[PDB]
Amino acid sequence: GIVEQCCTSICSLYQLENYCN
Amino acid sequence: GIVEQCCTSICSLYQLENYCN
Amino acid sequence: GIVEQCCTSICSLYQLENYCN
Amino acid sequence: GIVEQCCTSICSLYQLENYCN
Amino acid sequence: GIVEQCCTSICSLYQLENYCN
Amino acid sequence: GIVEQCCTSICSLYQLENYCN
Amino acid sequence: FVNQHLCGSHLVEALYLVCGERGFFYTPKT
Amino acid sequence: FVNQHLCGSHLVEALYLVCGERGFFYTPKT
Amino acid sequence: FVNQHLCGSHLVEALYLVCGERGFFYTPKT
Amino acid sequence: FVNQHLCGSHLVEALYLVCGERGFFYTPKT
Amino acid sequence: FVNQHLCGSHLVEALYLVCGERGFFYTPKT
Amino acid sequence: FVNQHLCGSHLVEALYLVCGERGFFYTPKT
Repeated sequence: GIVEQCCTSICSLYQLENYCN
Repeated sequence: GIVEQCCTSICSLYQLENYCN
Repeated sequence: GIVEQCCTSICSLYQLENYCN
Repeated sequence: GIVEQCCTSICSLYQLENYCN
Repeated sequence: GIVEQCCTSICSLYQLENYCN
Repeated sequence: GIVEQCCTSICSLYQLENYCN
Repeated sequence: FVNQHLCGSHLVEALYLVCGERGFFYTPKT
Repeated sequence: FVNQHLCGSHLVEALYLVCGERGFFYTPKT
Repeated sequence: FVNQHLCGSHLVEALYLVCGERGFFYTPKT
Repeated sequence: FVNQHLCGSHLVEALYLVCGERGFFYTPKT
Repeated sequence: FVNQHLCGSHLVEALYLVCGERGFFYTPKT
Repeated sequence: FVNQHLCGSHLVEALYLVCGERGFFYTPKT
């Protein structure tokens, strides 16, 4: 979901925003 | 809420559970 | 001993206590 | 310079870019 | 002992060796 | 250069000095 | 003021450690 | 298997850094 | 081989967190 | 005085995170 | 009071880094 | 591929620790 997605090839700043609150 | 509460005197393990999902 | 044991599948809280002082 | 500036009130993303290479 | 000594003015490399095993 | 060299077998203290400023 | 944005980085380490596999909502905007 | 519980500790550092003051929900239980 | 010297850095974070005020002996030389 | 040598450790985490692949020069000797 | 339980997390990083493979006893209960 | 952007975060901790007050240039774009 978020870990497997960012702990595989590093998520981009715009990708991390989707998880922001 | 959680930061000011744990970044002041360290929260206890049982206190951190309240924030668990 | 402790690293190879916890850096392979993460040790449990009760397992980390054995190393506590 | 960069530490006293970001370790006092947190620098903004655009401020950290100035130090990027 | 070691925390109050290194978390006050940073211990030197030779000072940290005293705590090495 | 420095990452692939130290993130493969850990660089030694004398090796890290070469990158010091 | 920097302590919050800095110590909060370690609070999460203990949070997901205590939660283990469970997740946790971290909101520093108190 | 340990990489998740370990790298996830750094993912949060960037999360609340990008969010700044906003909060974020971190759920490693995928 | 680097994982040990790197993940071990997070193992201690949980160790002294679980121990709270108690201390702990960390010996990576297995 | 210890805050600098300690918080600076997290400043770099955000630096190379914002820079992504680009590098950055970190000089704490202000 | 939180600085100890937080900065101590970085003291260990330097400890096992200077010790390399050797171990070290960390006791924050001064 | 994530190990670089993650372990590099600890390499800097040792770098400015060995350098002490001196600075250091960190460029992961090898």
